Amino acid sequence: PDPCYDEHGLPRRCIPDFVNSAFGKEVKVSSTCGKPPSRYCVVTEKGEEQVRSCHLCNASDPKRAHPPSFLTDLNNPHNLTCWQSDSYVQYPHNVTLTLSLGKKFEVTYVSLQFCSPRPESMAIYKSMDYGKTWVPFQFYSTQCRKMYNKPSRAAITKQNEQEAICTDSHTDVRPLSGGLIAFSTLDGRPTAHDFDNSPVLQDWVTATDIKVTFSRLHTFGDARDSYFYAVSDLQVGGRCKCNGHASRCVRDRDDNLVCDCKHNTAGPECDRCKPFHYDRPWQRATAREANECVACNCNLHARRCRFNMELYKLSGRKSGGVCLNCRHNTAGRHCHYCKEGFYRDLSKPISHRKACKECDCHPVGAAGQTCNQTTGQCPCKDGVTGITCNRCAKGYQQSRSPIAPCIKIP
Amino acid sequence: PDPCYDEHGLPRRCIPDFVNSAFGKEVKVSSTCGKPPSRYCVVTEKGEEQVRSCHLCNASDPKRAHPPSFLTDLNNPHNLTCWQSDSYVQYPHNVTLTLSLGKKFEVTYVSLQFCSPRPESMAIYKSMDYGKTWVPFQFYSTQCRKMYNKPSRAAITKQNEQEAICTDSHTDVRPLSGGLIAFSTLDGRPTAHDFDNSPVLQDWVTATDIKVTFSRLHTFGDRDSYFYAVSDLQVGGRCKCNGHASRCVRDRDDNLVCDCKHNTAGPECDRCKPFHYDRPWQRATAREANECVACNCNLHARRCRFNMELYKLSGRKSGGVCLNCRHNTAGRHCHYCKEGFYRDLSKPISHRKACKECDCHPVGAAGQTCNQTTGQCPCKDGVTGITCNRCAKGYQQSRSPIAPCIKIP
Ligand SMILES: *[C@@H]1O[C@H](CO)[C@@H](O[C@@H]2O[C@H](CO)[C@@H](O[C@@H]3O[C@H](CO[C@H]4O[C@H](CO)[C@@H](O)[C@H](O)[C@@H]4O)[C@@H](O)[C@H](O[C@H]4O[C@H](CO)[C@@H](O)[C@H](O)[C@@H]4O)[C@@H]3O)[C@H](O)[C@H]2NC(C)=O)[C@H](O)[C@H]1NC(C)=O
Ligand SMILES: *[C@@H]1O[C@H](CO)[C@@H](O[C@@H]2O[C@H](CO)[C@@H](O[C@@H]3O[C@H](CO[C@H]4O[C@H](CO)[C@@H](O)[C@H](O)[C@@H]4O)[C@@H](O)[C@H](O[C@H]4O[C@H](CO)[C@@H](O)[C@H](O)[C@@H]4O)[C@@H]3O)[C@H](O)[C@H]2NC(C)=O)[C@H](O)[C@H]1NC(C)=O
Ligand SMILES: *[C@@H]1O[C@H](CO)[C@@H](O[C@@H]2O[C@H](CO)[C@@H](O)[C@H](O)[C@H]2NC(C)=O)[C@H](O)[C@H]1NC(C)=O
Ligand SMILES: *[C@@H]1O[C@H](CO)[C@@H](O[C@@H]2O[C@H](CO)[C@@H](O)[C@H](O)[C@H]2NC(C)=O)[C@H](O)[C@H]1NC(C)=O
Ligand SMILES: *[C@@H]1O[C@H](CO)[C@@H](O)[C@H](O)[C@H]1NC(C)=O
Ligand SMILES: *[C@@H]1O[C@H](CO)[C@@H](O)[C@H](O)[C@H]1NC(C)=O
Ligand SMILES: *[C@@H]1O[C@H](CO)[C@@H](O)[C@H](O)[C@H]1NC(C)=O
Ligand SMILES: *[C@@H]1O[C@H](CO)[C@@H](O)[C@H](O)[C@H]1NC(C)=O
Repeated sequence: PDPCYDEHGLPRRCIPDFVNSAFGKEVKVSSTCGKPPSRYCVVTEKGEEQVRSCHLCNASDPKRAHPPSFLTDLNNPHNLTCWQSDSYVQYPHNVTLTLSLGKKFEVTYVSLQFCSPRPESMAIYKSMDYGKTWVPFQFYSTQCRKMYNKPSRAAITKQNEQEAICTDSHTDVRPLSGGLIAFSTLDGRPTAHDFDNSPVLQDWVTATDIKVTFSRLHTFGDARDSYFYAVSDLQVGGRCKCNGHASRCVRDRDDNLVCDCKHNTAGPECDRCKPFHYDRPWQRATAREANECVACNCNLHARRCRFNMELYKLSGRKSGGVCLNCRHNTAGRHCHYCKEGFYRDLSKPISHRKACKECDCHPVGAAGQTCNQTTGQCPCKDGVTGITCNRCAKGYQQSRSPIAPCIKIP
Repeated sequence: PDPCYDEHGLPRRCIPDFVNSAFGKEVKVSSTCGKPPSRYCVVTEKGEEQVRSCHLCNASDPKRAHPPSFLTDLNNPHNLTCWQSDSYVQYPHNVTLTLSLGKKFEVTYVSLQFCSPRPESMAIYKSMDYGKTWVPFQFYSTQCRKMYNKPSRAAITKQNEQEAICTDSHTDVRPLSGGLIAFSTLDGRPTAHDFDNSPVLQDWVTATDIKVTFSRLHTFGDRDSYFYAVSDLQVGGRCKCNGHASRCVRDRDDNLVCDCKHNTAGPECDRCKPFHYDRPWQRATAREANECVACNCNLHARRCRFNMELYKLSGRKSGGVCLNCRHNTAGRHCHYCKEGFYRDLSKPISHRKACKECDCHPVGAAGQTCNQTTGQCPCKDGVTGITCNRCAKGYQQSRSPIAPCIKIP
């Protein structure tokens, strides 16, 4: 049924399961072979020396086309799907790959599979916006300094666990094909063991759009070959960012993947609370503490509320909701009292739809039109008694005077 | 298509076709031949002189039984189905036959059949209830007075189209067998030509359960075993759906009830369906199908009610009204933002989040209530704007926690 609530329906974290992020989707790139129909040469070794094949690329030749569809497709380890670039390209030039998702995500695995050898210098980007701003992610190079002005294999400081290192490790060839690079962002971070309480890291994992640019690749020797770029498939793992408030993500009314935000949360990412849940501040539900949102109490007399920080602060960290436009002649933070003109119908429940009633005070026996809104005792004058001030008191006789009804007796 | 809807799908009055009613139904009766096996004599007129035969009845004798199925079966004019009663019985006795239906009907004609001679005295009953209360109709006897305290062949006054007349017609023998009795309720009624606008006649046709009593039979001779007998019964009708259901269907508790279309409810289409009471229920007329009509809630309620004064004061126009307005709704159609939210004019008129909060400036607006129509918040003294955020012409803004706008020279 619902994993968002525990055995006893207790609100517990419900999460979309781990899935590859890039599966079956479109990517905008810089260029690709076949326009104009291009060639590319491929060398193969044997025992002690080399032998080089070479081929051509027309995108209008489907089997000689090598689209990025070869990347998002299923990677058959027995019928590979090699995408191809235009050939003869290198630094200094941006070999740029773009990606706009439309939903903010976190990544765990970053995996690749090669049809080409592994280049030397490249970096990672990301965009927490929808394709407007872009920031890098990590660095990789042999010469971190001369090319990137970077240190080789730097340390991850605790004061900036958002450090981006550069290394020459595993930038090697072999592999000439099928190279396996599995970036794990989780590696090396000293406070990764408690990521559930690493919000800056919980921001480092925040990502909406992704960009990948290359310029440099290795050399050998020394158009014989048409050096190019090629890759067989792509897998990158992550889970849909619902802040721990939705077990999956579905489309919008305008074709947009959104969370069905539970735990009283709203927004495409459960980033905000659901409306009228302005009682305690927004938080993410934790495993030990259900940080769901919570609506305001109006005692069934209003549908809107707001919040102030001092309220929760002065509440000993307990609550801060307050209702607005308290109907049924009610008033208060919980619409929990009748305003001037009405009183509390004590017979009705504490949240009844007509719990506030006007004071039907004796227009003669009561002195005013206001009754005790707590008790309902109307304004009994000098000798007048009774709740609505109707009866005369002991030793007090009713008179037909429209002003002085009850009079003491000696 | 649906006969409940016109050529252009207009919800035209739909009617069950005229069909026989008592075909195949069971009836509990008082007594009949065969218990114990009884005898009975039958006379035949050979041209001029007389000859009387005589027979017996065992109910446990299938071919010598005389079951009431002989009345409900199809009558072969060449293989008649003569039911018979016990013999040695006559007035004064309620020789009564009853029937509990379970569905209200409208009837026009009444037909009979005979294997025995046509007797003299018999009566009619019915129930607008389910076999509990019982009321008569016309009478048939020689002495409408001495027996029924009634006049013979009375007139059908317009002022009482509920008159109960008595006549001697067709109590004769011959026929001694194969007697033919036909009755038309509308005969004599001056107001039968406008039955659709003759509600008393629309009540005069009301019938749910039927009872019929016999007493007398002619002693023509007059040593004999006298009885009563009949070959079949056919009664045509249409299932009472007020013109709002084209038929009647069986219920989940075995109840042949109207499939009430035209927004009508009740086993007879006599009432409106729940949430179908904008104008009260009425019966489909030849001029107007007077169908029921739902309440208007603009997608903002689950229950509704009605008051006639609304329809009264509407110049005969409308009157539905909703209950329990959820999802930021309130009103007769739950059709306004309550003392609370305001109207998001950009959003459609019936959205589940249509009403929008009065986001009044906690400083720049004075009160917490906005002109929920215009959303105009309480702009203070130099403040303008809907939520009262801007200062007005000639007003200097201050960061004061109370008074932002200051007049300018
Ligand atoms: C990209 O890579 C792909 C696959 O390798 C190549 O695909 C070719 O696409 C063309 C489309 O034009 C096709 O060529 C076909 O062969 C014909 C040979 O010429 C004879 O044509 C007929 C018999 O087919 C004879 O009657 C005639 O007298 C010629 O002797 C072409 O002429 C045809 O192309 C014609 O079709 C297009 C519409 O499709 C018309 O607009 C033109 O008039 C054009 O002449 C015929 O369709 C075939 O599908 C592929 N040919 C191959 C693989 O050899 C692309 O050629 C390649 N891109 C480039 C730029 O070469
Ligand atoms: C009402 O109308 C019906 C229909 O016409 C008549 O139905 C009778 O039904 C009985 C039912 O039993 C029939 O009786 C039959 O005749 C036998 C005569 O007795 C001899 O039985 C055998 C030969 O059959 C001999 O060996 C024996 O020595 C007797 O000489 C009855 O004995 C039979 O009935 C027996 O069978 C039932 C089970 O079926 C047993 O439980 C009993 O022991 C019972 O005795 C045999 O069935 C008879 O034929 C029918 N009569 C007809 C068709 O005319 C009723 O008779 C009638 N009512 C009256 C009051 O007459
Ligand atoms: C290569 O570098 C970056 C992207 O990797 C691009 O940056 C450009 O910088 C100039 C500097 O004034 C701007 O005018 C351009 O608008 C930027 N390009 C954008 C924003 O797309 C640069 O254009 C790239 N060169 C290419 C792709 O040929
Ligand atoms: C004949 O007439 C009616 C039914 O046609 C019966 O009326 C009964 O009246 C007595 C009066 O005290 C009541 O106690 C009975 O309950 C009535 N019976 C009904 C209503 O069924 C009358 O009994 C009939 N006579 C019979 C059947 O022998
Ligand atoms: C791989 O699949 C493609 C898709 O049709 C097919 O054309 C090709 O022949 C397959 N590979 C081999 C070796 O057959
Ligand atoms: C109303 O009645 C209560 C009951 O004791 C009393 O304490 C109070 O003073 C009265 N007046 C109010 C609440 O204004
Ligand atoms: C009438 O039908 C019944 C059916 O059982 C049959 O027994 C009887 O002999 C028939 N009689 C005539 C006259 O057709
Ligand atoms: C609400 O706005 C209308 C629109 O001009 C205005 O006429 C009215 O005075 C405002 N206040 C109300 C209706 O209380």
